Amino acid sequence: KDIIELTDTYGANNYHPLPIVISKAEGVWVEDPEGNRYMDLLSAYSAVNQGHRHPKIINALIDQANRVTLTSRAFHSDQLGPWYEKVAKLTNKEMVLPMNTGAEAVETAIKTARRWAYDVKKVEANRAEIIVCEDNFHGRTMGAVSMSSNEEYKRGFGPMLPGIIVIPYGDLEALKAAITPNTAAFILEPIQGEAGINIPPAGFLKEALEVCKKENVLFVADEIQTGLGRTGKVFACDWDNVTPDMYILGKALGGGVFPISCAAANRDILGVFEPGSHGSTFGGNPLACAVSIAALEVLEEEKLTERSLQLGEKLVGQLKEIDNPMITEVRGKGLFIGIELNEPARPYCEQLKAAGLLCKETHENVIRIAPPLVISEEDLEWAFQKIKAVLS
Amino acid sequence: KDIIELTDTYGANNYHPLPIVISKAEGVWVEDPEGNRYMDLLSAYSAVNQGHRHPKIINALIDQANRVTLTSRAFHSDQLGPWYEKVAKLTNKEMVLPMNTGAEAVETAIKTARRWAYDVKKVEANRAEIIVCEDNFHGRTMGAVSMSSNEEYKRGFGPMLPGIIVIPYGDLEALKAAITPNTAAFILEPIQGEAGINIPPAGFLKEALEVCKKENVLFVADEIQTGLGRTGKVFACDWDNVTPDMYILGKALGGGVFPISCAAANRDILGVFEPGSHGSTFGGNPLACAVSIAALEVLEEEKLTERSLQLGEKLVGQLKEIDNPMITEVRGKGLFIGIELNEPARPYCEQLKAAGLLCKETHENVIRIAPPLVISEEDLEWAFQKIKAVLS
Repeated sequence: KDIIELTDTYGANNYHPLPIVISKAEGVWVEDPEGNRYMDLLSAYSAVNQGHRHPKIINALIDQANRVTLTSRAFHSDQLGPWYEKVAKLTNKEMVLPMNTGAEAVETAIKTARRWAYDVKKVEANRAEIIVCEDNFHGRTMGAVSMSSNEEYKRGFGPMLPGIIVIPYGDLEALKAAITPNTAAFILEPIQGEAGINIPPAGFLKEALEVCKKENVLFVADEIQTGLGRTGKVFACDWDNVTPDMYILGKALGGGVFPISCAAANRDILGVFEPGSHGSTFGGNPLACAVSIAALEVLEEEKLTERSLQLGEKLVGQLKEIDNPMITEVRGKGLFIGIELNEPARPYCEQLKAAGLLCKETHENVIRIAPPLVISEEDLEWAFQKIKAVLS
Repeated sequence: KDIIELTDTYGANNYHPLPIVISKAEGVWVEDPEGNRYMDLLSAYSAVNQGHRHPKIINALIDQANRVTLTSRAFHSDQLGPWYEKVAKLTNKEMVLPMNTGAEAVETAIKTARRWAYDVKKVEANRAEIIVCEDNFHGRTMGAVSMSSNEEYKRGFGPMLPGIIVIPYGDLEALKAAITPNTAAFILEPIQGEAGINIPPAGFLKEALEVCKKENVLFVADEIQTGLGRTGKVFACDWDNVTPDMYILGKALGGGVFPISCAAANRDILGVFEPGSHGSTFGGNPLACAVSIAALEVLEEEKLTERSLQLGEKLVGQLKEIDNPMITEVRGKGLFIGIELNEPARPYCEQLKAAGLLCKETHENVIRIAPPLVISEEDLEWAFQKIKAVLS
């Protein structure tokens, strides 16, 4: 409408979003000022796994906002405790450290990994190393961005943060070689998101962990995108039956209603933080907690993890039928799916918009398919057919 | 009410909070499970300038929570535009770049300064420098933490981000000496919060700004805590009639209801960012925007800036009547006040809790006094009497 001109007037150009304006949203559907409905196949990059404005989650926001929304970390809220306990049980880890955004939580992992390496592993001072994977995405803060293997995210941002090593994704021998006695941690996505939903070979996560165990290196899993039922299991590590040394959670942790993230690990790792060493102003505020608790209850109570598992499977099977040379591969776990093409994907993304489906290309060749895990069978079937009309 | 037993079990040790639990907050008053009411003289570290749960801000939370809360930055929202505009008009700057937390907005500033130093100033590649001040608090993320002059926030956190230089605070000469042709920016708090509410000499900011203009160095003011009426003026720079090359805002920008922050500068500075170079999932979401817009409307409509200026001057005057050699100085602007002692301040903070006032000392010997800007004259008078009983 005129919202775009107004945005272009005072708006920093760090983004170049589609000319579409969303003014309403519920479940998997979104609406513009004119009233055109679209189905969300992006799930806000997996933040709205419970659908847009889930009533139980919205009512949580509304209820906590009637009590208190911000107690400085100087004092206790009456929601942080319960939230800790719910996340601690879900991750089967001893302590939980709340932050606001994914990057913050990743940054927290950087700090946690390093001090552990020094205080506990007794690695040479200032000599700690962190293995990361190529084509990863962990955030935009200086610590996180220093990890990217995309020089566009790193161009002219001054001296980057030292002590980072990058290896090919899904490569066990690369990992083995990169490890030195100064290696603090190995941080990777169970499934690389922005990299094109590329799934590592089967059991790799179980093999990667065993390597890190032997070398006394922390195995840190970034599940901000893949965690919480997205991939058909509570965590994407569950596919290889792996319990990582530290979970990093975010996005869907707050149902897309409130930004809340966290690092979860046992007291031998997190315990390295003494009072005053780390934190933030909003991290673990009662509004985020109450909303997160509700978002996690929706997950289990409505069995969205299993709902994702089964429907995701069905759709991948339905998609693998579409006969065309253009389609290099259909891959995915649960409702975390990607379609790779030997052509660019943007044109077909435009064709899908015109039909009422919203999704965004990552890596050009691949089309994202990540609807809310609450999506009905009918709506999923209606979606499959629109995709078939365009890709056939 | 033993919520703490629950927090200790699964909680990380980066915070050692007072044993008190807040289950309800409204205006300047907070309340524990038992029913005991306290006055918040901390304002959640200056985030609830508008008081706890201001009805018009909670009202904006609900209205927007019935439309849409998270649209990926892959699409427009109908709240971002109007918010940009309201912040551009307030800062009198050409473009705005939204984030979620202060640390994020600072990290954004870091990336901006460097890219501008390379792209515009044409400094030598990967040799860009940034000047900061001793005892600064700019955040917890790796970039912000790298700026700290406190070794406890930096202990065992691996190789720190290079390209950061530290000078004394309020030292015009130090600044002059520290600037080289590779210096990108100079980032400072118009008043250092955590360092003990220490104000720089009068006109120091105006002089520093000039030193910066003549050296083509960005004058970046971190107003995350001092900004938005806290110090009796819309911005703390306004005391020296200074317009910085860039503002960094946060905390109260969202009225303590939703974490939102931003970097404000003209296009010759933020124009540096082309699409895809920066961003964040929740940064600039419609929910934070709707809430921030209400937060700013409350500030001006209720004239909290002036209400802070007048009550702040009155209180400082009153506190200076208290005769005790213990008191080294009483200093402040608006309601951003600190009382320095020659003894440790913690004991007197405890006495105050028992008197119904909540604050936390900083720099050991400084008692923070910073109640919400909505505090009524009566309640401020009552507060003074309690403080007088403790410090006399």
